[PDB]
Amino acid sequence: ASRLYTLVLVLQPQRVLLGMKKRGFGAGRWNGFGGKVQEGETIEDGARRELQEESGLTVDALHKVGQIVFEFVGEPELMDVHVFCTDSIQGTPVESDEMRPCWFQLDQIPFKDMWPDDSYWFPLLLQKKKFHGYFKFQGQDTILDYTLREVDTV
Ligand SMILES: Nc1nccc(-c2ccccc2)n1
Repeated sequence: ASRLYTLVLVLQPQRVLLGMKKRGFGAGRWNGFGGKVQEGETIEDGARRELQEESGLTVDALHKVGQIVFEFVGEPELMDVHVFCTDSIQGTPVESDEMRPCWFQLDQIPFKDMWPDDSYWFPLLLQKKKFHGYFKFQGQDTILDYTLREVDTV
């Protein structure tokens, strides 16, 4: 019992784009752009669609970088998050009622204001490593247990 989600990081040589979510699940945290995958849509097509919806940016080629499964204790459905990166975008990041994008220098990534799992796998993303992860949360702040391993094929 898992549900597909996407997460996209626009990662350029000296900066990364994050978005501050204004409402719903994850509100108040910086994160990549993503969401649920639709019926009849490929995971990558869903990732591209969500990037546009939430940031205003058009991506063509997305690179698979990771898969992270999230368990929230007391919730039956696991979240199967497919993580992608891109360095080539078109458009200017757009702030909306749902999302405030901002560029960050790589030495200023706002980990204290991100989901806590990001502190484990974001350093792999920055060094161009691919990974498979599993994080068991209690609520939205506490990691009870986790696994995270580098892989050659996502
Ligand atoms: N970084 C991070 N950590 C935990 C959960 C998520 C998430 C990703 C896609 C959709 C909803 C939540 N992202």
